[PDB]
Amino acid sequence: GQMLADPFLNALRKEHVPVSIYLVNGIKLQGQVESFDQYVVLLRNTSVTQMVYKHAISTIVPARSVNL
Amino acid sequence: GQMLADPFLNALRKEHVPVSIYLVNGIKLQGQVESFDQYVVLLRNTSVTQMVYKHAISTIVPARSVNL
Amino acid sequence: GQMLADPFLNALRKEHVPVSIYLVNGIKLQGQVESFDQYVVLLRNTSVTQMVYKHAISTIVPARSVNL
Amino acid sequence: GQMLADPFLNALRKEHVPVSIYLVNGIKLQGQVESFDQYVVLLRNTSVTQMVYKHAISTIVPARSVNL
Amino acid sequence: GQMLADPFLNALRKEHVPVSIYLVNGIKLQGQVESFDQYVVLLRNTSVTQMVYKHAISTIVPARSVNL
Amino acid sequence: GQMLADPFLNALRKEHVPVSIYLVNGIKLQGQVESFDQYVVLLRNTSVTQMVYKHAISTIVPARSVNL
Repeated sequence: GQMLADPFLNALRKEHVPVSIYLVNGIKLQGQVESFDQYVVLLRNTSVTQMVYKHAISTIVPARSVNL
Repeated sequence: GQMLADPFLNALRKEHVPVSIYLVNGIKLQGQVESFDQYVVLLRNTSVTQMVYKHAISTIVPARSVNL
Repeated sequence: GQMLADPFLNALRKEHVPVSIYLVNGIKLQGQVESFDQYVVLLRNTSVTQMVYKHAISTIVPARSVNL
Repeated sequence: GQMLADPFLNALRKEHVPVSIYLVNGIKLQGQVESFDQYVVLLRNTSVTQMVYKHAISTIVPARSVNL
Repeated sequence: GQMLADPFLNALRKEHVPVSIYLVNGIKLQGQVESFDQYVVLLRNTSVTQMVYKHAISTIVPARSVNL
Repeated sequence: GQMLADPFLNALRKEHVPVSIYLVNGIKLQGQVESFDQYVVLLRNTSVTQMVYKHAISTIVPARSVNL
């Protein structure tokens, strides 16, 4: 397929679906997808919005499926 | 050879073959290949469809060979 | 979205917000974002300014959110 | 040198030389090189043909040298 | 910012400042920056000059800050 | 600097200098640099010539410095 990663993150962002982001070092982050660009995902939890590099993400697991 | 990765994922997707996706952090994911694009594989199990970055995949092991 | 990583690092740099930079090897660095370019972030603490490769950064966690 | 990786994998493929493929997570795969493209190696053992991403391969060790 | 990584390594090289280079596998190298190019840093210690791939470097920590 | 990685590997290859190649998974390989291309280094020891992906190499340590 073509051009699927952005619709997936946009659906999560617009529907406010909580996610778990598993990083290549074994860190698991949880929060809301606030925004993203070519390189990063901005992930907000109750404390702060942090900047996650896509190159370090292995998988993004939503709390429920988003229908693209 | 040339242009083999997409036929392999497409065969898995169309034939509904279960896979194991081994990630660079040692996580093993199991499910169905729902879709893919240049950067990601959408992997569905009984809970959710998650977005897996190809850069984090080491190997994809089908439950049976697909014949391309 | 588009062109978000540079506004985020610039806000941190200009507002002097302390950060934690988590690296893919499990090192956590703390300090101030002094500068950055296409490839690196220069991170200053009380000892020195060190050069961090973006490819090795998983997430940058500010002490407080920056509003872009 | 120039253009050596494809002759090496092609020699292994055509001569049916068993290989060990060491991945960046510490997995060692064994089998035959069935095919490859810009991004992947298809590796067959007695069970299945699996798709290995080149980005995850550290070294490919043949059972004997191939003479290119 | 723009074009900062080369001035940083050049300052270290010209001023003979000792560095610690932390690699993604957890190796820490120490020595002098002898030279660098698009892909590598040549790092000299009392034994030898070794070739370090930038893709494997997480952070370069000078013994003192260099002023660019 | 510019265009240093190839002169370094070529000097090792032509002078038959033994090397240690440290990989991102912690494997250390030893042998002779037989050849290289844009993506790989062919490393020969007494058993076989193996194909090492540059993306997986952290540092190459010669038994003695090569003078470029």
